[PDB]
Amino acid sequence: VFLGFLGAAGSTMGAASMTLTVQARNLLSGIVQQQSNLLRAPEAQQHLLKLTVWGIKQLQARVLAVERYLRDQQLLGIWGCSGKLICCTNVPWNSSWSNRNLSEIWDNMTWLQWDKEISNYTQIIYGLLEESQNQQEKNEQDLLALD
Amino acid sequence: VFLGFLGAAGSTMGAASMTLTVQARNLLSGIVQQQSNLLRAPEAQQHLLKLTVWGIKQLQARVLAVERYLRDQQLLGIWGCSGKLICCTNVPWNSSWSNRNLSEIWDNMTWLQWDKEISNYTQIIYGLLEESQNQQEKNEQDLLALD
Amino acid sequence: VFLGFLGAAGSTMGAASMTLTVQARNLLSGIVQQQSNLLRAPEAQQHLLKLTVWGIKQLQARVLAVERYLRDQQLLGIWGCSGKLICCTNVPWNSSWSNRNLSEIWDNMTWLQWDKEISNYTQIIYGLLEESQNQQEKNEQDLLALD
Amino acid sequence: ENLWVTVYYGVPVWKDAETTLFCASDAKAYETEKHNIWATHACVPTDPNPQEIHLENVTEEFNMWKNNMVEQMHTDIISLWDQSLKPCVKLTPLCVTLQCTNVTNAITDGELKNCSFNMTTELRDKKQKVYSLFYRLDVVQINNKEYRLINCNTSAITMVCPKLSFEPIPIHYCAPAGFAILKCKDKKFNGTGPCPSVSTVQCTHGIKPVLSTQLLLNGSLAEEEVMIRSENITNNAKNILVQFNTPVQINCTRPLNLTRKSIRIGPGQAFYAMGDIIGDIRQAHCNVSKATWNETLGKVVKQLRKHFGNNTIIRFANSSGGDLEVTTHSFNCGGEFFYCNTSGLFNSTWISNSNDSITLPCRIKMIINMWQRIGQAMYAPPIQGVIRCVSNITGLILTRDGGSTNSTTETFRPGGGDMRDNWRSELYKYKVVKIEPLGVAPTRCKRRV
Amino acid sequence: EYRLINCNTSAITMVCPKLSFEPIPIHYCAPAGFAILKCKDKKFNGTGPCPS
Ligand SMILES: *[C@@H]1O[C@H](CO)[C@@H](O[C@@H]2O[C@H](CO)[C@@H](O[C@@H]3O[C@H](CO)[C@@H](O)[C@H](O[C@H]4O[C@H](CO)[C@@H](O)[C@H](O)[C@@H]4O)[C@@H]3O)[C@H](O)[C@H]2NC(C)=O)[C@H](O)[C@H]1NC(C)=O
Ligand SMILES: *[C@@H]1O[C@H](CO)[C@@H](O[C@@H]2O[C@H](CO)[C@@H](O[C@@H]3O[C@H](CO)[C@@H](O)[C@H](O)[C@@H]3O)[C@H](O)[C@H]2NC(C)=O)[C@H](O)[C@H]1NC(C)=O
Ligand SMILES: *[C@@H]1O[C@H](CO)[C@@H](O[C@@H]2O[C@H](CO)[C@@H](O[C@@H]3O[C@H](CO)[C@@H](O)[C@H](O)[C@@H]3O)[C@H](O)[C@H]2NC(C)=O)[C@H](O)[C@H]1NC(C)=O
Ligand SMILES: *[C@@H]1O[C@H](CO)[C@@H](O[C@@H]2O[C@H](CO)[C@@H](O)[C@H](O)[C@H]2NC(C)=O)[C@H](O)[C@H]1NC(C)=O
Ligand SMILES: *[C@@H]1O[C@H](CO)[C@@H](O[C@@H]2O[C@H](CO)[C@@H](O)[C@H](O)[C@H]2NC(C)=O)[C@H](O)[C@H]1NC(C)=O
Ligand SMILES: *[C@@H]1O[C@H](CO)[C@@H](O[C@@H]2O[C@H](CO)[C@@H](O)[C@H](O)[C@H]2NC(C)=O)[C@H](O)[C@H]1NC(C)=O
Ligand SMILES: *[C@@H]1O[C@H](CO)[C@@H](O[C@@H]2O[C@H](CO)[C@@H](O)[C@H](O)[C@H]2NC(C)=O)[C@H](O)[C@H]1NC(C)=O
Ligand SMILES: *[C@@H]1O[C@H](CO)[C@@H](O[C@@H]2O[C@H](CO)[C@@H](O)[C@H](O)[C@H]2NC(C)=O)[C@H](O)[C@H]1NC(C)=O
Ligand SMILES: *[C@@H]1O[C@H](CO)[C@@H](O[C@@H]2O[C@H](CO)[C@@H](O)[C@H](O)[C@H]2NC(C)=O)[C@H](O)[C@H]1NC(C)=O
Ligand SMILES: *[C@@H]1O[C@H](CO)[C@@H](O[C@@H]2O[C@H](CO)[C@@H](O)[C@H](O)[C@H]2NC(C)=O)[C@H](O)[C@H]1NC(C)=O
Ligand SMILES: *[C@@H]1O[C@H](CO)[C@@H](O[C@@H]2O[C@H](CO)[C@@H](O)[C@H](O)[C@H]2NC(C)=O)[C@H](O)[C@H]1NC(C)=O
Ligand SMILES: *[C@@H]1O[C@H](CO)[C@@H](O[C@@H]2O[C@H](CO)[C@@H](O)[C@H](O)[C@H]2NC(C)=O)[C@H](O)[C@H]1NC(C)=O
Ligand SMILES: *[C@@H]1O[C@H](CO)[C@@H](O[C@@H]2O[C@H](CO)[C@@H](O)[C@H](O)[C@H]2NC(C)=O)[C@H](O)[C@H]1NC(C)=O
Ligand SMILES: *[C@@H]1O[C@H](CO)[C@@H](O)[C@H](O)[C@H]1NC(C)=O
Ligand SMILES: *[C@@H]1O[C@H](CO)[C@@H](O)[C@H](O)[C@H]1NC(C)=O
Ligand SMILES: *[C@@H]1O[C@H](CO)[C@@H](O)[C@H](O)[C@H]1NC(C)=O
Ligand SMILES: *[C@@H]1O[C@H](CO)[C@@H](O)[C@H](O)[C@H]1NC(C)=O
Ligand SMILES: *[C@@H]1O[C@H](CO)[C@@H](O)[C@H](O)[C@H]1NC(C)=O
Ligand SMILES: *[C@@H]1O[C@H](CO)[C@@H](O)[C@H](O)[C@H]1NC(C)=O
Ligand SMILES: *[C@@H]1O[C@H](CO)[C@@H](O)[C@H](O)[C@H]1NC(C)=O
Ligand SMILES: *[C@@H]1O[C@H](CO)[C@@H](O)[C@H](O)[C@H]1NC(C)=O
Ligand SMILES: *[C@@H]1O[C@H](CO)[C@@H](O)[C@H](O)[C@H]1NC(C)=O
Ligand SMILES: *[C@@H]1O[C@H](CO)[C@@H](O)[C@H](O)[C@H]1NC(C)=O
Ligand SMILES: *[C@@H]1O[C@H](CO)[C@@H](O)[C@H](O)[C@H]1NC(C)=O
Ligand SMILES: *[C@@H]1O[C@H](CO)[C@@H](O)[C@H](O)[C@H]1NC(C)=O
Repeated sequence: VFLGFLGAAGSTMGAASMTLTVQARNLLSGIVQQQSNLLRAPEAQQHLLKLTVWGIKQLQARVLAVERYLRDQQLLGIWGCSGKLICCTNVPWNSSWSNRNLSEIWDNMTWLQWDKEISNYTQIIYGLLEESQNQQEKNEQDLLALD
Repeated sequence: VFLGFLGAAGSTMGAASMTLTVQARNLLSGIVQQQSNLLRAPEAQQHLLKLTVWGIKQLQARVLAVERYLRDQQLLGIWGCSGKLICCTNVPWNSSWSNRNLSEIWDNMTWLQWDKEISNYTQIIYGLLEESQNQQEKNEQDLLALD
Repeated sequence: VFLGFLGAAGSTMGAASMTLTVQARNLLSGIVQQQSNLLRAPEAQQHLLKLTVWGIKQLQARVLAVERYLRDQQLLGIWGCSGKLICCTNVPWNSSWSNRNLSEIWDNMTWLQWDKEISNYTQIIYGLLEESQNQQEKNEQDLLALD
Repeated sequence: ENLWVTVYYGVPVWKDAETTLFCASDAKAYETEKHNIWATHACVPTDPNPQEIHLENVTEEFNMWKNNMVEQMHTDIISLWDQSLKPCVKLTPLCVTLQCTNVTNAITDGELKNCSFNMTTELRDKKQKVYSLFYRLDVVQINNKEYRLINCNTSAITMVCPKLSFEPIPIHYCAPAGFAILKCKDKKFNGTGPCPSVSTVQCTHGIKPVLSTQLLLNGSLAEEEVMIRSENITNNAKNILVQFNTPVQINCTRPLNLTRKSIRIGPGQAFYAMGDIIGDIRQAHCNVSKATWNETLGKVVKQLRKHFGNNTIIRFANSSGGDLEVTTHSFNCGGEFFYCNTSGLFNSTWISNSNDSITLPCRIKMIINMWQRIGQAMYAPPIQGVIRCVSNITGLILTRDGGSTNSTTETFRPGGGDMRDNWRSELYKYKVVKIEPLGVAPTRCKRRV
Repeated sequence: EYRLINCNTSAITMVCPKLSFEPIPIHYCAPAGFAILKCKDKKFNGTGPCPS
């Protein structure tokens, strides 16, 4: 079931992982409400300057929405999994990062309070993702070619 | 043989499926005729305002060409096939959508008149593509991992 | 080891192929120094025109950096290898293109002087890449499906 | 049959669309060339190699009477003039009382008037007597005698800058990415319905923007015969577009010689006026050859009769009223604005069976109001020296009278004032289309689990 | 009787009083896809190869 944009914000990590295509298409293709910026046929002079001063403020939010989108899509290409909305990266979950056990996480926690606990360690979890992919692409695949 | 942009518009579905890279690169990289917008060294005042009023109308067609391109490239990532100019999606062709049989389609029909018949059902054909991929990514692949 | 942006410009082709993610993320996500273009809260009139004349010159370098990036990322999708920072394209190295033997290239040459020798033949090396992929995607994969 | 959807990207299909195109003018160095209002800060240098990829088997429906390229060309033309004339000097001091008189001592039929007025020196507290030579169309009477300009009530007469240049320069209309323009090549295309020969074009040919009435100058020719072209032919209020296959030449001149004064207005802003008649007073006129004009009407009558009847009588009358913009033939040549009397061309009957040129008298005025906007007016500075022009006539704009009588005698008159007939007669063979790349088709492929 | 030096040709625009003209260090930066290279050779007369 699709509840609309952000509808699974209060559900569990287990029950909100059904709805990942909603916050992806409304992260870019909610811009269909902004393509009206090709306005109606304007009249003569007298506020020809007001037409372009407010034209940039409409276009900074168009360009800024695009070039914050690509750098988070590219980062999945560094880790080895581009395109896929679910990928698996083969990096061992160090037990100093977090806690309990696998099963009280997906059943009675939400993603918001989960993001709080693991935000403190996110720059070191992103550090091992670009290292277990580089070891595979330049070492393993060119060795399993010739051998 | 490459006849140029849209040259296979009158050919068959069989003979025009040779030319798919032409309408893809000229959907974006025909913008090389617009990068001249970094103009020649302008003179002094007297029409400094005309330089920026016509600057936005050049840049709305640059930005609008980019952000209509990404949302049709992303949609292939929802269906499970990103990058590929030909993918196959494993959804059964319901025989209420269309007609004859497989062989009068690729030999004596064009894509334009084919698009007419199937345009009425395109939002329900796009509906099953995002469902036969979600069943594979979250159910099958995480079960074939642990089993 | 990561020496920063372009740090491996004087190293060998062998020792500088460790650092490919550096010139990729700083080809786009060096724009984080340009997102300051959402400026401080401006005052009243008296240079309201200067605020938008210099606004376009900031935004042409934002848009031009984006739409030169996508057409070089798309070109990897034509060759059959999208996402991967290292792919292998199965096109035989014609011995009229270049020279010595495989082993004086990766050990005592840099990429800059290597790019000089092979720049004269780059449009014909790019010609065979889109032909050894088209033969695989439309011919081989639809034959190995039904057989 | 059990089949499975496959997905194709890059498939050559279209939908009709509406968008805003690129100005795209031609360009050179122009290191000493004066800023030119038609291009400059609007256009970008032109792709030097258009490729006309001829399509096979494609048959598309065009319509020149609902096109948007004509409807936005008329909007850009107003916006190109209205953005160039922001910096230009206003002629607000010249709304004063003029002590004028005749120029000649013996009246035969006068044209110029010789005036006198006050004008500020450098220091703006001292006043001096200055004169000028205004045409009589641009001067009206208040009550020895005392005159004034034609529009001191409502309008601010903005003097067109002297560093400007208005001139036909070919604009190429281009489509940005994701859009394409289609060109008809059928030689019998009357303007509607299917065109069995279509080819995609990057950018159209270079049309030369010339603003004229009743006659189409420096246009594009036909291919085999004369092409008569209208919307609802039996409707009176519709204009009739005529297009020639061979050009009809014209020769125009202003045979009196003039110089320029330099009466200043303010610090850094001067004003140009007419100073002296160095020579002799002569009327400006235009020549059309007679044997070429009488044969070019031999074709327009021939293919009017396929729309009305063989045994009919076809006559040409001249006009029935209006302003100078629609009773006469307007130009824009050499920097001045000519309004020639064309009651000598459109005057003949047709009954179904060397070097002598037709002279056309011609008026001149220098305070014009184009598109008749409320309270706005322009001013053209005088040109030093005599003016010479050569042009071709490629087409007419007729109109049909048609009351309810029983006679077998049609009468066709030239028509004027709507600029959309100048542009719709040139961009008739085009249509903009959209390119939709995704498509679906049944096959036997099966993702392989 | 005197007058100013340029009443013939020029419009003398009074510089606003709320203004301030003053040397303030401008840093020239390159946008993405571009880079700036700095020589560090101490004998660089202005042309030719810079080995550092
Ligand atoms: C229909 O098309 C014809 C064919 O092009 C066109 O005739 C052209 O008219 C222009 C008018 O500007 C001519 O250009 C002038 O030609 C003379 C020839 O001696 C030159 O002296 C001119 O140079 C002056 O240009 C400016 C005028 O003040 C000055 O700034 C400059 O310093 C020079 O003094 C100028 O080049 C052009 O030559 C003709 N073309 C031909 C082939 O003769 C006609 O105008 C078009 N019809 C209409 C109504 O526009
Ligand atoms: C410009 O050319 C087009 C096509 O060459 C002309 O369109 C044609 O208009 C006639 C009008 O009588 C159509 O004929 C009518 O067809 C209907 C059925 O469609 C029928 O009921 C009538 O009895 C009559 O036969 C004709 O079909 C149509 N052509 C096409 C291909 O559809 C158009 O009239 C031309 N314009 C002018 C001003 O002449
Ligand atoms: C600034 O420094 C540069 C390099 O340090 C100087 O360039 C040098 O210019 C001399 C000019 O005589 C060159 O010598 C000549 O070489 C040619 C062959 O290239 C030869 O035919 C002549 O007989 C002569 O030997 C010298 O090669 C060149 N240096 C390099 C490295 O190429 C330059 O002159 C200096 N500027 C000033 C104003 O001194
Ligand atoms: C228009 O499309 C047809 C496809 O029906 C193209 O191919 C022709 O097809 C017919 C029937 O299959 C054959 O009889 C012809 O011999 C085919 N043409 C050739 C050249 O072999 C046809 O080529 C297309 N039109 C053009 C002008 O190329
Ligand atoms: C200057 O020329 C004009 C134009 O011909 C003369 O205008 C005449 O004005 C009177 C005044 O009512 C009219 O009755 C005449 O019909 C006008 N035309 C002619 C030909 O006389 C005017 O007379 C001339 N100036 C002087 C001082 O005589
Ligand atoms: C227009 O009128 C002015 C004066 O109103 C004429 O200028 C005079 O010309 C005579 C030549 O015989 C000189 O002696 C005077 O000094 C001139 N006056 C001024 C104020 O300069 C001018 O000639 C007239 N123009 C025409 C074409 O008749
Ligand atoms: C400005 O407008 C007035 C009003 O039309 C003009 O004066 C004349 O006024 C009477 C009565 O109002 C009208 O019957 C006349 O037709 C008017 N004359 C003209 C020539 O329009 C006055 O002349 C106008 N001034 C200008 C410079 O056009
Ligand atoms: C129009 O008048 C000007 C003068 O105002 C004429 O230019 C003169 O031409 C003669 C003959 O070549 C030269 O001796 C003079 O030096 C010129 N005077 C200037 C100020 O340049 C011009 O020739 C006239 N035009 C015509 C067609 O007669
Ligand atoms: C318009 O003017 C041109 C000159 O610019 C005329 O062309 C000349 O015509 C005569 C007579 O036929 C020839 O002897 C000349 O050789 C022509 N000049 C050139 C340069 O070829 C033309 O005849 C005029 N047209 C009209 C209708 O009067
Ligand atoms: C051509 O148009 C002119 C005016 O545009 C007509 O001229 C009028 O002719 C009548 C004679 O029937 C005169 O009484 C009027 O005074 C004229 N009008 C003007 C303003 O002078 C003329 O009738 C038209 N037709 C022909 C064949 O010349
Ligand atoms: C346009 O030209 C025609 C002639 O070519 C003008 O008609 C003349 O009008 C005057 C006014 O009464 C008469 O004296 C002439 O006899 C007419 N000529 C002919 C041949 O009949 C016409 O008036 C001009 N247009 C305008 C607006 O004046
Ligand atoms: C105006 O018409 C003339 C006559 O067509 C054009 O001049 C050239 O005339 C020769 C006749 O010997 C033709 O063969 C050429 O095709 C004509 N054109 C060119 C470009 O040489 C003249 O070009 C026309 N004016 C315009 C602006 O096109
Ligand atoms: C404005 O320009 C005039 C012209 O140069 C100046 O007046 C003097 O004019 C004579 C003859 O034209 C020259 O020989 C003198 O050199 C001029 N004097 C000067 C000081 O240039 C006039 O002084 C100028 N006014 C201003 C305010 O600069
Ligand atoms: C887990 O994390 C701690 C601190 O973040 C680190 O010291 C340790 O090496 C990590 N790895 C293990 C225990 O395997
Ligand atoms: C997980 O840990 C909690 C508390 O640390 C414990 O109560 C539970 O038995 C553990 N095992 C599970 C959920 O299998
Ligand atoms: C986050 O980091 C800070 C700094 O070390 C630390 O004090 C805090 O306890 C951390 N919180 C969690 C939930 O790890
Ligand atoms: C085919 O389509 C019809 C209507 O679109 C639908 O009712 C039916 O369930 C579909 N599937 C079949 C017949 O398998
Ligand atoms: C496909 O259907 C058409 C008409 O429905 C029939 O003529 C033909 O024999 C069928 N089979 C094929 C093309 O194998
Ligand atoms: C398209 O849908 C409309 C609305 O149901 C229907 O009337 C029409 O027949 C359909 N056309 C095709 C070709 O399926
Ligand atoms: C190698 O290149 C040359 C020239 O570029 C070409 O003639 C030849 O066919 C190529 N292939 C070979 C020798 O296999
Ligand atoms: C490669 O070629 C060079 C010179 O052409 C030669 O000296 C060397 O022995 C060759 N073989 C290698 C490096 O295995
Ligand atoms: C590059 O191409 C030019 C033109 O053929 C040729 O003269 C030159 O020798 C070539 N250089 C190399 C290194 O192949
Ligand atoms: C033009 O030529 C035709 C046929 O030679 C002739 O009847 C007519 O009188 C001529 N003149 C005019 C003005 O039509
Ligand atoms: C009118 O003339 C044309 C010329 O060929 C002819 O085809 C047509 O039948 C004629 N019409 C009448 C009503 O005579
Ligand atoms: C109009 O036609 C008549 C009759 O042919 C002719 O006498 C008259 O001169 C023409 N008018 C003009 C202005 O040439």
